[PDB]
Amino acid sequence: DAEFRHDSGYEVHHQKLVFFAEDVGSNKGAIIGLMVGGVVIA
Amino acid sequence: DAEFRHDSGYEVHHQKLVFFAEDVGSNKGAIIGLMVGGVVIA
Amino acid sequence: DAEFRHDSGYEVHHQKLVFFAEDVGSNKGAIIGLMVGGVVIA
Amino acid sequence: DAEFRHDSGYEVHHQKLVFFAEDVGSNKGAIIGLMVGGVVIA
Repeated sequence: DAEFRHDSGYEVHHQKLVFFAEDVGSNKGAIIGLMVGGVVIA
Repeated sequence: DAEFRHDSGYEVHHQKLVFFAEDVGSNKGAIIGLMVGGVVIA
Repeated sequence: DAEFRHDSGYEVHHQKLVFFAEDVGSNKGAIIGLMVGGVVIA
Repeated sequence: DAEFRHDSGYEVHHQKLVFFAEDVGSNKGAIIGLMVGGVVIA
């Protein structure tokens, strides 16, 4: 077989931004942090 | 009628902390603020 | 009908902003999004 | 089975703390809760 199913099942590639600016697989790594804080004064 | 249904339907008053430290209805007022921030480095 | 409405002596505050920086590396960037929402009753 | 698992070259970080102060007024207090969660893949 010589098929390269990228968008299999459903076409998810809507933003060709990654094609426009190219890609290197991973930008060294990946860092994500979520900060949640609530203040209650009463 | 002279009934004072406080916990009507379901008894929600489980914490008598408000009875222990008493209450003044409202502590001048009420202030609530939620801060949400996310960081993505990649 | 307005059952959960004694009055309107409150003020709502909301602010959201996002900041994106690509000056982290040639193939690395950082983006942060901040959303704050608050309600003051007085 | 582990389909969504290429490797485990990541580290998860999580911290939560709450601070309560009643020295705002005789009948007024302020409490703040902070929760931060982050994941680094490298």
